[PDB]
Amino acid sequence: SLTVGDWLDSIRMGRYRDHFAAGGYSSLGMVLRMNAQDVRALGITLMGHQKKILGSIQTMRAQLSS
Amino acid sequence: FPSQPKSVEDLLDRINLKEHMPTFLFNGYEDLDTFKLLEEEDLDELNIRDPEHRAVLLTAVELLQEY
Repeated sequence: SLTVGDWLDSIRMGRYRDHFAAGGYSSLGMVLRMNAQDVRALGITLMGHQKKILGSIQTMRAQLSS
Repeated sequence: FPSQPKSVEDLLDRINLKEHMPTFLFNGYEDLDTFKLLEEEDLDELNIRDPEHRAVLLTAVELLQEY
């Protein structure tokens, strides 16, 4: 389900649900425009978690472009 | 697969780099689906500077892309 909270749980990053919600990312369409600065500004500090989230965003944008 | 690394700990044990296990597991690389994203610049940020360690880690990452 292309919910922000379902997307986060699908990559084991459900700990950041409240971070995304607080930052105003109420849709996945808003998440797909994010960059590394947007991810850090949610308060996400762990390097690998930043890398996993951005890599998922990069892949999801490629899978929706064409 | 039964024969495949089951965890980051298992993988580091197999490649003889358990000294880096707290470094990866305290910096967001606790799961193999994140470990497989590592690149050279990420090892710099993790202060993993030994060239032999670095080559061994990047070989193991390439093998997980197969996984």
